[PDB]
Amino acid sequence: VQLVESGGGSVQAGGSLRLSCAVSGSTYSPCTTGWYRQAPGKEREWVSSISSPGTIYYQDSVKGRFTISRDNAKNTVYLQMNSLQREDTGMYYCQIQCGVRSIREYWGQGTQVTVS
Repeated sequence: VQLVESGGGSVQAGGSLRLSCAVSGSTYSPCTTGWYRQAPGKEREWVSSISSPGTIYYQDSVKGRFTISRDNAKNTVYLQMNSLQREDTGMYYCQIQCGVRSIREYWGQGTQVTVS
C-alpha cells in the first residue's frame, strides 16, 4: 500500500485548493483515512478523518471551511480547502490506519500549502 498526495501549492488568502490522496496497492481491511498538517518548526496536527460512509470528523478550526470526501472507484480521498488563511499554511499529509486485529498505518509524502 502507498499513499500519494497531489494538489498543493500557493494560494491567495480567502482562496481554495483541493488536495488528493490516492491509495495504491490493496487491502481487504477496513481503514480510517486522515489528513494532518505541519507548519515549519511546529507540531503535526490532525485536520480531518473519514472512515465508513458519512463518518467524517474535523478539527474545529477548519469546520465549515474544509470538506473531506472520497471517490471509491478511484481509491482516492480529497480535502477541499476553502476560505484559506495564513493559519492554514503548512505541509499537509494524508494517512490511513487499517485492520481489525492488528493495525497497519501508512503516511503520504506531504504536499505544501502556502497561503499569501
